[PDB]
Amino acid sequence: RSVYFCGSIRGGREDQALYARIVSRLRRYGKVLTEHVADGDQFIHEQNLNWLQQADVVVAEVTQPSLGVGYELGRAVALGKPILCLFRPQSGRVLSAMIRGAADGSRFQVWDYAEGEVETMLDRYFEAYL
Amino acid sequence: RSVYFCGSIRGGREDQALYARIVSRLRRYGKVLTEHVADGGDQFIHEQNLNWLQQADVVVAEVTQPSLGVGYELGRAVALGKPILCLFRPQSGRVLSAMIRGAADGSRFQVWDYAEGEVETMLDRYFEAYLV
Ligand SMILES: CC(C)CCNc1ncnc2c1ncn2[C@@H]1O[C@H](COP(=O)(O)O)[C@@H](O)[C@H]1O
Ligand SMILES: CC(C)CCNc1ncnc2c1ncn2[C@@H]1O[C@H](COP(=O)(O)O)[C@@H](O)[C@H]1O
Repeated sequence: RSVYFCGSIRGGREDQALYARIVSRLRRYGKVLTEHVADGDQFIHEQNLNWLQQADVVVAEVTQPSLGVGYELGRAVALGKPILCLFRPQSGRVLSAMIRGAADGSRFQVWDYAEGEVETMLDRYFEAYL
Repeated sequence: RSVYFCGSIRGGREDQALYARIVSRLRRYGKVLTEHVADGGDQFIHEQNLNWLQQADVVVAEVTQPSLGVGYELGRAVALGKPILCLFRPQSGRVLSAMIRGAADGSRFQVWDYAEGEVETMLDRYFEAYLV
């Protein structure tokens, strides 16, 4: 019922519009805790960690390399959160071996998708596992 | 005694020469588990690195170039309780991730801004006086 969404901010805002589409679709399946990703660092880290601790599921869009997104994934793994990572191969980038290599059973999943299918992919995951 | 160094790879290799200098200087204070950063499959890479991280006495990360892997390593290392030094170079023109700078917490997670010419003496100082 509570969803933590990860997406690049200071790693770059190229995929901002897509993050907005992702958040909007995630709302059907839960309370999105991290709305800001779509739209004082001490405060932000604490606020977000509190949100992460209370989240039922963690969704990250991992196309744009980001320290913060990586960090949220690492903390989430260590909190035993179920994780879905969405990556876009058409971008031409190669996903971090630490994110792709983190894939493990149902608990940590990395999904490759084409941009126009992001909502359908989210529907697929939540129907199947949530 | 053993040190785990994090540096961007697939996030980009812009700062590779700085990674080489850091690894070089870290070899004065312990064995570096992750020297390859300064130069199987993703599953193997992840497991190998995670095993090294779990046994590391200290984690050092250069955090100027944004990187999923580096972030991930810092997240896993925080949960494990490993002492962390992050090195950020502001002359890059970048603003460091709020989740990295905000993670700073006493002796267990430090975030140091550095000028590129002083990076070695910064590492000397950390191991001399800022490492519990
Ligand atoms: C008061 C604000 C909304 C300030 C703006 N700053 C932020 N606010 C909320 N979450 C953030 C902020 N910066 C980074 N994050 C989190 O860290 C991730 C982005 O990391 P990055 O900035 O290193 O690329 C996102 O998934 C966010 O959840
Ligand atoms: C064909 C390649 C580019 C292979 C690189 N494969 C790798 N080998 C060893 N460690 C890695 C590798 N990729 C990521 N890492 C680790 O994760 C961090 C870099 O992640 P990044 O690729 O998301 O920037 C570094 O601190 C490394 O310790």
